[PDB]
Amino acid sequence: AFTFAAFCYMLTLVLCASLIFFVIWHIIAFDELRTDNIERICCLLRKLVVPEYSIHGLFCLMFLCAAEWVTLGLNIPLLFYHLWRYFHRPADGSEVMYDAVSIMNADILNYCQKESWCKLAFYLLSFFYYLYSMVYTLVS
Amino acid sequence: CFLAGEERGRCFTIEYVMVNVLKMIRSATPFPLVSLFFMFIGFILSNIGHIRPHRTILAFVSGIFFILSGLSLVVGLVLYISSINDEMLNRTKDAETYFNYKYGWSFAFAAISFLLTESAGVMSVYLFMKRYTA
Amino acid sequence: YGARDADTKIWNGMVGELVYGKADIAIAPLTITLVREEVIDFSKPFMSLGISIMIKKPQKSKPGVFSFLDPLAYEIWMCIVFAYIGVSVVLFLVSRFSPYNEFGIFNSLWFSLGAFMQQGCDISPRSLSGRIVGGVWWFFTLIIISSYTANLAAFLTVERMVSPIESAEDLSKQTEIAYGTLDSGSTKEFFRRSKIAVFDKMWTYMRSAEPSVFVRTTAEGVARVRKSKGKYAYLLESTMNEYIEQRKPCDTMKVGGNLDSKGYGIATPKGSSLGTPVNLAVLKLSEQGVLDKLKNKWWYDKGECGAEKTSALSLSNVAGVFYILVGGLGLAMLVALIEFCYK
Amino acid sequence: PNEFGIFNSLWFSLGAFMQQGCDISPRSLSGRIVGGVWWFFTLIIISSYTANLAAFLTVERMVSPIESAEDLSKQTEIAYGTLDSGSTKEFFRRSKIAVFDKMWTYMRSAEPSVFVRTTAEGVARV
Amino acid sequence: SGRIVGGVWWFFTLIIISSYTANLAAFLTVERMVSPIESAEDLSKQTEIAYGTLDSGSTKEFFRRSKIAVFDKMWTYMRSAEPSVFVRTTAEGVARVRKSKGKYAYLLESTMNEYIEQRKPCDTMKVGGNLDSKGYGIATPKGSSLGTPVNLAVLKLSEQGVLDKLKNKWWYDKGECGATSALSLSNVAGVFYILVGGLGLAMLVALIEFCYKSRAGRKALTLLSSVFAVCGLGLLGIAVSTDYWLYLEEGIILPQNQSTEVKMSLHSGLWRV
Amino acid sequence: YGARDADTKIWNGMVGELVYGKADIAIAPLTITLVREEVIDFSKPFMSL
Ligand SMILES: CC(C)CCC[C@@H](C)[C@H]1CC[C@H]2[C@@H]3CC=C4C[C@@H](O)CC[C@]4(C)[C@@H]3CC[C@@]12C
Ligand SMILES: CC(C)CCC[C@@H](C)[C@H]1CC[C@H]2[C@@H]3CC=C4C[C@@H](O)CC[C@]4(C)[C@@H]3CC[C@@]12C
Ligand SMILES: CC(C)CCC[C@@H](C)[C@H]1CC[C@H]2[C@@H]3CC=C4C[C@@H](O)CC[C@]4(C)[C@@H]3CC[C@]12C
Ligand SMILES: N#Cc1ccccc1-c1cc(-c2ccccn2)cn(-c2ccccc2)c1=O
Ligand SMILES: O=c1[nH]c2cc(C(F)(F)F)c(N3CCOCC3)cc2n(CP(=O)(O)O)c1=O
Ligand SMILES: O=c1[nH]c2cc(C(F)(F)F)c(N3CCOCC3)cc2n(CP(=O)(O)O)c1=O
Ligand SMILES: O=c1[nH]c2cc(C(F)(F)F)c(N3CCOCC3)cc2n(CP(=O)(O)O)c1=O
Ligand code: NA
Repeated sequence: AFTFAAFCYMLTLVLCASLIFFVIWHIIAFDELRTDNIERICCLLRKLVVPEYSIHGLFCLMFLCAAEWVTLGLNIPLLFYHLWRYFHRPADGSEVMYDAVSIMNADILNYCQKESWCKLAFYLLSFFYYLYSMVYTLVS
Repeated sequence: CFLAGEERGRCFTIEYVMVNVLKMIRSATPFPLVSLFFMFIGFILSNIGHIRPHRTILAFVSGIFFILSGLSLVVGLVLYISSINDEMLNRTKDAETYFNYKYGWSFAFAAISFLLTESAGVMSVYLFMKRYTA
Repeated sequence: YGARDADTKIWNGMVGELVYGKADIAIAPLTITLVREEVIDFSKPFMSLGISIMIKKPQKSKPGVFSFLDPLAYEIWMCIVFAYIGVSVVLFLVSRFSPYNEFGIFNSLWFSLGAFMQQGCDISPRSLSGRIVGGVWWFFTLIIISSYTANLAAFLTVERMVSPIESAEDLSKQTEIAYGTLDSGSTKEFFRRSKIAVFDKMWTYMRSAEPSVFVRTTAEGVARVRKSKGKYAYLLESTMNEYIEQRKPCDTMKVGGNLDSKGYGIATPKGSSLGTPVNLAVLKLSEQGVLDKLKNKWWYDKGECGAEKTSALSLSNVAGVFYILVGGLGLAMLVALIEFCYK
Repeated sequence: PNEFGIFNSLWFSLGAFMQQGCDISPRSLSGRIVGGVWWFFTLIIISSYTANLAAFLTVERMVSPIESAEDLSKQTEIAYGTLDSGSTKEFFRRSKIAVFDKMWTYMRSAEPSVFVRTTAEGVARV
Repeated sequence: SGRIVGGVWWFFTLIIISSYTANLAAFLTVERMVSPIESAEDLSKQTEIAYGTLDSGSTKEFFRRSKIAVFDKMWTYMRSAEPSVFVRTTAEGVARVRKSKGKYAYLLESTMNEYIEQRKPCDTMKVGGNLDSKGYGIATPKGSSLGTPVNLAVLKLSEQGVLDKLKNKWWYDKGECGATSALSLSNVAGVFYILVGGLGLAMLVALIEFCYKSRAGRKALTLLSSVFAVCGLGLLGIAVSTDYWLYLEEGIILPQNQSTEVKMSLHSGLWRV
Repeated sequence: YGARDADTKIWNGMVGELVYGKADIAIAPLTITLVREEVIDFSKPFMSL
């Protein structure tokens, strides 16, 4: 039957469909960065990343109020990584504060490309974990 | 103070007498006192803004105490009225009796006093915008 | 009624006048027990009864602060809030990425608040994909506000008072309502030596609770029901419980079934010539409906309690909206103070 | 960082109570909380006006007037009585019909006395 | 000319939205007026739920001999009712309760009623108090040397709770069953489905605008306004010239597993019936 | 359970086996009735209903 927890899983299939689109667009923009480009891949990426936190920041406050402690628990490792990239390693910028300030230092390129396939591996598993516990709470 | 039913002229106070609504009006007691305090703060900081106009912020801050007072009337007058109707309801319904509560000229004077210190709140902020542009 | 003394071994009351020759029959509410059957002779029971529960008859049950939320369940109101942010993020994602904008996250929380409160808007989405978010949240709003009003109009039309206690299992599962028997007697003795599952739970409560849940007189126990606004349930026999319910005022109520089974008998001395024809007389009066007809007459047809005009809404019902309003006015004055300091 | 003076604020809040408001809208966050909790105020009040009026008009439509003796025997909120003597009081005393035995049971035990002494007294009590 | 169409559409929606709310407030009020049966006086007044006893025994002879007002009314209804409300077996009367969807009540003893309540399927329940008061006894041959110690044994077992312990053992502990007035999510669940379905549809359109904005006459509209006008002449031309407009039935029901027999089944048109 | 045939004035069932000596006692759901109390001796009710 339809319940409040089963709505919190319906509402996160729709938003993690945008979170994978943040990452498919994140692997192409660095692939086109190596072929060519700095000041445009400064701005086009820097607009994307703060929507990626607060949509996941919604999920931390949505499954907290839904009393889904295992689902809140599996979003904890992506959450506390996201606080480190903004509170302690902010890539200063003096502006929207992400991968703009310096680009071709050639060490952060290897870190972003490992991150760009680590996000897609988490989100595509999150899409089917949310789709399972949607169908779990609807049938049960 | 009683009249016409066991007509005792002794005005009993609220602590040296013991009806449950007389304890329910104690819950709505501090808000007409927070109202009276903020009107007094808003008035003494309004005359200072008349005798020392070199710092203009005396008028606008006194405008806020005029309006935070009026919000303490409204919560006070809702709490006063809602505590009446709750004890008018928690009684044994009997069709051979009747009940009657009314309000008097002390309840009205606290109600009109909301209109005049929200009017004093608007006129103090318009007074601040005349001083600051000069 | 009759009790053998522990020291003098002398029966008193109506049992003592049948053992000691001062009487010939006891047509009385005399409980068929073990220790009385050994000395006198009962008939078949003319009235079957037991221990029952007397609570105060429920009332209009005064509102809280958040009583205005009650036409919709609390599971709906949480689904409304999270779908409010749920359609505000999707307004943001659609109008920023692939734009036509004016619809940042602070204007998408204000379009959706203006849409739910049915206050219109100042801006409307201009893309197709922004007008499907705005167009379906309008249809969601139309069903929820029309079902807030319609479920509220059902509540105010049909008054329907429910009692919190409908069993003695339910008295055992709570500590809000304090229950107590008389200080002595058969109801006091019943819960002491009971062993079922529940009357042992109900006895560990009553023997320890402060203040004393045991009244001294039945009239003290009825007054403690009427003067405890629904917090005292008096455990007593189901014949006084059905009669005090029919006296004035109509302040009390019998709930649940009986807790045990006992009877009232017509007693004769042991060896009397009346013992057989009175025994056959009670079973004539039972099967002809005479004992039922005499019970309807003295409990119900001579009952003082027997067996509209919708009133205006008092301020108590909707007082919590005025609290949130002024609490939302003072919360808005704080944000301007932080806006003036930050800028 | 106006359009929101005290006479445009008395017109925004009047257009928001009537649920009619096309005008300027608040743009500051501190101006949109006061505009937001006033919108939630009027959503509860206007839904309480309509629902309490629909509760009045329904209960005023449920009211069935007396048109039988079975309507008097069920509704024990209108008192009814006969004259203190005569054929009408002796009719219900002797009756073995179900609805009339119920009416005599109510009239014989009712406080105060429902039985008037004169016909002009019983019309007076009505 | 644009403000008349904008004006009569505004008057359309004022009647429809006021008809949605008022018909929903009529449903939720009538669904709140519904009082279930909790007495015999509720069965004697409500003559829409049928009720009956067994065809023989002490229960049918109770109402036949009764001079109490509410019980004389119940016997008057049961003695003249079509079809017969009196079942022949206790298992037949429980069967009629379980297959009449709540339109049949059965009058039986209090100890079978509390027993069938605790046996699968958990379809039935006991309502109200008992109509009369009788008892079960242990019997002896009227001249035995045993009837007096048995009489003192029943009154000892009753006061030691053994008769209450054995009743909980066989009615409830060996039973097979168990033992808000506000609007629930299950009633308005489908407006959250269209909301979630309307958000996911609109993010799908946000892709195929972004792919259409980034990547980039009379010949199409001549082609499109012809095939829709032919099929407009088609689909109405078939429809008015056929006879499949109104499937209509006028059958009758039976109270025997809802046996259905049609008698006036039909399919109609504007010119054929 | 027990009933008197009005023609024969005879008891069939468990009241028949107590009046006519076949049984010594009947622990059973046997209703305390007027027409049964005349011919056999019931105890106090072990179950009220
Ligand atoms: C919730 C209460 C009790 C305290 C929190 C309120 C304050 C501290 C928070 C919440 C809203 C935040 C806003 C953040 C952005 C804007 C925009 C800026 O141009 C000025 C201030 C302003 C308008 C807000 C200042 C106040 C703010 C930083
Ligand atoms: C846009 C997508 C990815 C988000 C979730 C899809 C939702 C909206 C769709 C998927 C298919 C639909 C299902 C339809 C059938 C059943 C049966 C119904 O009795 C309840 C709900 C249930 C179990 C489903 C609910 C969810 C549903 C309405
Ligand atoms: C702190 C800032 C945001 C302003 C708060 C507003 C204050 C003045 C108001 C608004 C809502 C009010 C509360 C409302 C509910 C209860 C219950 C009531 O029986 C008495 C008062 C009491 C306990 C509160 C008194 C204080 C009150 C908090
Ligand atoms: N009365 C009233 C009322 C007025 C405005 C808003 C809400 C209510 C209200 C509604 C309900 C309710 C409940 C179920 C179904 C429908 N409505 C209940 N209450 C209420 C009344 C007394 C105490 C607590 C809540 C209420 O106060
Ligand atoms: O044989 C008995 N029959 C009893 C009958 C009744 C009554 F209900 F009035 F019929 C009462 N009351 C119950 C409530 O308090 C007032 C009197 C007590 C009785 N007692 C004493 P108990 O059983 O020890 O409590 C007997 O002994
Ligand atoms: O033969 C009789 N005919 C009666 C005729 C009438 C009248 F209605 F006036 F015609 C009346 N009244 C009834 C109303 O109050 C005024 C007098 C009483 C009559 N009685 C006495 P009752 O019937 O015992 O009360 C008779 O005996
Ligand atoms: O002494 C009697 N005790 C009885 C006891 C029961 C039972 F409930 F099973 F205990 C029943 N049933 C009622 C329900 O259907 C199954 C049999 C009948 C009894 N009868 C015959 P009745 O009372 O004339 O119908 C007696 O005579
Ligand atoms: Na209605």
